[PDB]
Amino acid sequence: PIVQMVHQAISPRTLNAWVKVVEEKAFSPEVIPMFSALSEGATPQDLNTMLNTVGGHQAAMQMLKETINEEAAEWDRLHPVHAGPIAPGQMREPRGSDIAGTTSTLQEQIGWMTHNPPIPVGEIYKRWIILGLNKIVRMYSPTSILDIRQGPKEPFRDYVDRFYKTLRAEQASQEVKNWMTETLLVQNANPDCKTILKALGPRATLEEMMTACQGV
Amino acid sequence: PIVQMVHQAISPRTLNAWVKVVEEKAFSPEVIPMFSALSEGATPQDLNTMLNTVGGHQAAMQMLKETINEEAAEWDRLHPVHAGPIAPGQMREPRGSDIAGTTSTLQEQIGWMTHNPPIPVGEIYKRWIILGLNKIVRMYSPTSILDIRQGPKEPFRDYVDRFYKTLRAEQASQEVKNWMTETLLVQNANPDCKTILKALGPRATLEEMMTACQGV
Amino acid sequence: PIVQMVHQAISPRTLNAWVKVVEEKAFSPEVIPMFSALSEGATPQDLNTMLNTVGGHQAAMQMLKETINEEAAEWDRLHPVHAGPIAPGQMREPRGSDIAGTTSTLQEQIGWMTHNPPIPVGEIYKRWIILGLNKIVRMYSPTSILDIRQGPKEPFRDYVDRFYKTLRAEQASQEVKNWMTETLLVQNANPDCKTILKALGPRATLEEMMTACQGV
Amino acid sequence: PIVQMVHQAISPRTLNAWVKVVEEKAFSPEVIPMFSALSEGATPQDLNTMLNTVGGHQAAMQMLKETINEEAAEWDRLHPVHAGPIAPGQMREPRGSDIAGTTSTLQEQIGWMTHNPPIPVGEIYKRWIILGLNKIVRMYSPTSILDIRQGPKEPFRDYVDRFYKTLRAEQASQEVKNWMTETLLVQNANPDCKTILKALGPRATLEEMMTACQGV
Amino acid sequence: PIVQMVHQAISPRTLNAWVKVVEEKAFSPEVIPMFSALSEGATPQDLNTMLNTVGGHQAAMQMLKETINEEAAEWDRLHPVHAGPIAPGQMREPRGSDIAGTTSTLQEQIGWMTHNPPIPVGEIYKRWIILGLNKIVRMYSPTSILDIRQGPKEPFRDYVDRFYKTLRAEQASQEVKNWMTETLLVQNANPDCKTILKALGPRATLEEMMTACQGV
Amino acid sequence: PIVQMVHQAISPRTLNAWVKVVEEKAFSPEVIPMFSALSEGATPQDLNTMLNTVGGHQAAMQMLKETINEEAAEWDRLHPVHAGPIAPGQMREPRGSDIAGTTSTLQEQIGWMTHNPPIPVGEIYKRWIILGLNKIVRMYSPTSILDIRQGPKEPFRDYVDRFYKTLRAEQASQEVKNWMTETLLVQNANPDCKTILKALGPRATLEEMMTACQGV
Repeated sequence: PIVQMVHQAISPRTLNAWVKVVEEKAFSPEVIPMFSALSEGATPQDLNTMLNTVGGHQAAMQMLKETINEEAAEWDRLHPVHAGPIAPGQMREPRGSDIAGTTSTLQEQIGWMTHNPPIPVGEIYKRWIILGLNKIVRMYSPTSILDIRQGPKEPFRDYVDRFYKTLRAEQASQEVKNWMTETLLVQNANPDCKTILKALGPRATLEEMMTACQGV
Repeated sequence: PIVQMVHQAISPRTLNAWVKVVEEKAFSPEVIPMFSALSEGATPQDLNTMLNTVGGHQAAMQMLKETINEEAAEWDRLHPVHAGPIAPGQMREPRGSDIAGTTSTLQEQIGWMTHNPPIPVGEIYKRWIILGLNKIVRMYSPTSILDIRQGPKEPFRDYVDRFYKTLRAEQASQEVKNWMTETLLVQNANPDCKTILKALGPRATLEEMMTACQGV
Repeated sequence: PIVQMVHQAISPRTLNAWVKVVEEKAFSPEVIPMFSALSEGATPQDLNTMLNTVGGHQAAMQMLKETINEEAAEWDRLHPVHAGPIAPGQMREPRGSDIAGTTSTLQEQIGWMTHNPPIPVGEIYKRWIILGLNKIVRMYSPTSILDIRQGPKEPFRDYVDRFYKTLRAEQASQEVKNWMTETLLVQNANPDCKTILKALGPRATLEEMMTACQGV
Repeated sequence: PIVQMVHQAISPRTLNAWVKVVEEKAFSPEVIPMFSALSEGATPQDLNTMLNTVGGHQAAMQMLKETINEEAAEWDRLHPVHAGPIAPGQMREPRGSDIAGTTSTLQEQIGWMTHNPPIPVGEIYKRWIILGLNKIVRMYSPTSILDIRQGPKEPFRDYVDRFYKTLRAEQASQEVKNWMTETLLVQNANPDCKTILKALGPRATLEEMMTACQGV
Repeated sequence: PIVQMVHQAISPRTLNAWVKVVEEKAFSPEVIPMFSALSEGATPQDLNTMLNTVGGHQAAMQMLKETINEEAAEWDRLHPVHAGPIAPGQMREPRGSDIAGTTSTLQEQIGWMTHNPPIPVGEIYKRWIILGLNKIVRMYSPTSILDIRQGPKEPFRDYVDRFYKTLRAEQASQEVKNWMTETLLVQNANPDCKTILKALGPRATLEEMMTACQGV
Repeated sequence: PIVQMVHQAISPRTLNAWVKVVEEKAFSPEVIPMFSALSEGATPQDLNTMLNTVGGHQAAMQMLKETINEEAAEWDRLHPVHAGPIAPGQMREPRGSDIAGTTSTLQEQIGWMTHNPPIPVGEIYKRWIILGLNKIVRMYSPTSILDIRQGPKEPFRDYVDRFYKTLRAEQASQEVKNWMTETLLVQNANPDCKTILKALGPRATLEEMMTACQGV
């Protein structure tokens, strides 16, 4: 990785942490913030190490590769590399494959990340990887938020847990997700608790809603 | 985080510690001092990492988000950002969303935390998060301090353990909590030990009270 | 903590070590030297973190708080804070609550600990905490040193183990404890071994005593 | 290893990580990216330590030695060492055996890796080792990609997992591997899902293919 | 401890290592080299921490205290402290109790250990502690080297293992121990192997002796 | 140890690693490369710590001591220490016992290892120790390479694993070992696979041999 800026190899306990999360949690939504945290300051080499050390889930990993390739192609379309001898004082322009670590060396990565102004190829590539992981997570979610409905004897807290767990894995903007919160959560509550929530009125907070249906 | 002041990514063993505490203890009161200790010097990015890596308890986590949003809105009301080009020597004013790490970069956070005088957005955001966790803890407590009563054969030490465990999760100021100590603890003691505590008089220390009812 | 002098957050493995000791050993006497070792160089914030992260034993923890409050009050009586504007070059006088970390910031603590001459508020507060833990340990000891008597078939080494274990938890000065060693250990030995120890004479070392009763 | 450039002995937790991976996973394909990650910045001494600390799999390890010897011989053929006294300011040319760490000292390795321009003998040797590990991995794979066929009731995601797992261990260029993807994956799908994939057309992405056969 | 020379608190994993060794191995001879290794560079405070964190074995620990007190008294007899005001540039002379960490501060220890020429109170105290541990080890050994005799069907390697294990815990100089090796090992061998060892002659090495009795 | 060159105590996790390897693997051949890796940069004190912390295998450990003593004696014969006052600017010549850490201090070791030109007593002593461990390993091997013969139904890969495992523990030069490879491996193969290997011809690589007998 790179520490604040000096270069350092990815740590054995970072590597083990990532392998373990994937083995135990598959692509549960919290896997993505864990990936991002484990890869703070990471070069594209480090990111590839993390992705390559995953054993199994090879369908997912190959979908990830496809997403990265799509983003790399769009990068090249927006940022064409010009043919010409690079002058002594300078470094070259990164291609999609350079951002993904496939056609760049560590030194070239290091060069872009530390050169002023910074070309932050690790952060750009991590974005692409996260875009791919989001697709995988939505793939691994069996359920739609529209199907999260409160059970007849289900405590409201348990329903809310299921609701927001599902909502986390939905492909939707924050605007769409806000609409799902403000719409579906109350609509799909069970008859007894729903009646109580309506009497609170339409601008009550989640704390107040959860406390309201605690007795029932 | 930031070490005393140089920037450092949140550690794999810090991240694992937090995930584990939440899995094993849910929102027992001691979870909050653990959160605070694990997040010493933390940037808002680090704090969000910690909150985002929690799997399950999604009702709680969404209540936390609501509390943060309320505090962010109050920040903006008190501290309005002015429209204008930021001069070269300066950095901009943080909004609520900048404190919460949602609209700021690590570099902007770092800039505020290290610039003189310091704008300590990590410490401000940690406060908001703790305010949210307090609500969650009180939610997760099933019991009121008013219902902690000594059992007929319960050793006094066991009663005191239950009393202060419950008291820790109460929403009350230190003044209200002092009143609960000075009032309820003796009043809700069992008949035999209560008689003994009254004969000690009204300004005896907890050590003396606990020793007094050791034989009984 | 503070390393020799640069400031550093309390470590995840220090925090975990303390939590684990308390869970597994309660307030066995060796818990106190472990606390002291884990808190080397600690600021009052670090000490409070350690105390606050203990789950359960809330009667003990509240007794600890009482002892700290007593020591804080005595500090204020001996060292009154004077009302007045602190000049630019200086820092203010710590109150009892500043030593306990309740009314001070980390920076103020850091200021006192590093300023020349040093006001070592971490070491002062750790003393108060240890005074409180001693009371707890004596509370958790069921037994008095006067009741440690050698069994009819108990190997002398086993008796000596029980004797010094109990003696460790006694509230007594070193003079009182010396008297208990020189008096009770031989007096409460079993008839056969006691006869043998008297024939050694009255100034023989523990090694010699233990070897003398090895055959018997 | 070497940290960015200061020399450091290979760490106990790096060493243990490597031993453990090999014990648990044998030569599953992900073992190679793990080896590469654990050996970032490694000198030939470190690489030999890692290879020598593997217990069992001695047939594999001896095949690895053969591959290294072949690459060393080709190095010497391309880069002949010249007989002559090395002048004071300079260091000597590495032979195949110097790259493999067998006839060089740590200081000589260090000298080549840090001297300007760098002779990166650790990176060159790691390449040779990886070439050997690839042969071992292909040896340990029982199956050919041509024999990965979807079962009559096998969910498509499970078939894709088996397909890319097998493909990872194949000796084939990226061009050959692309042909296997674009050819075999669809051809060896089961009758029901194959019909559905053809109706998508011939330039649909893996995400779309996997979603298409989710119901079936 | 002190690192080469900057001061550092004793580490949580050092502390845990020591506690664990004692719990699991009691005072097996290898406990002493482990103690010495864990305490490299240790101040008397660190050494006391290690000794104080041992739970149980209180008879042993009290014998250790007696040995330390004896060595402290002999120190004072050889090195009397002179009464007088210590001049500004200087530090004072350590007493026995200062070496044992009982009447000195960390700063005083640090002062002696780092001042030129060094007064190495940590190394001196560690010696005294090891002297005490040796007595404990010999106490915990049930057996004398004179009673280690080869069994009728015991492989010679097993006899030699028992012999040197016992010999390690003996109180004897290297001269006495050499005599026990050169004398007892062959004399206490079983009839068949003893005959074979005599035919080797009297200056054969242990390797040769052990190989000689491998078939028998 | 010594880090590249600053002195550092041997780490708790290094110490634990060594103890564990010996407990679990005894003197399997891979124990020696592990010892060497764990002792990178080690002073003779560190090496002795490692050897002394081994519990059990005391016959082996005493054989190790004999080998070290033999090498020390040969050192003294080749390098006689001269009697005379060492001048201020200089340090003295190491004896055999100084290399083994028995008659030298850490400072003297440090002095030799860091003085220019370096007298690398840690590396010299580690050599002697490895010579001793080799003897132990050959002692612990029950089997001769001449007795490794392929079973009638044993897969060739399993035979090759046994062959090279045994070969690793043989006392033989690389020339003798090459002869054993080129001679015994094919000669001791089972009738069916042997016939197939001869038809490959006499200069085929191990990969090709192992693949040839995969079907059979």
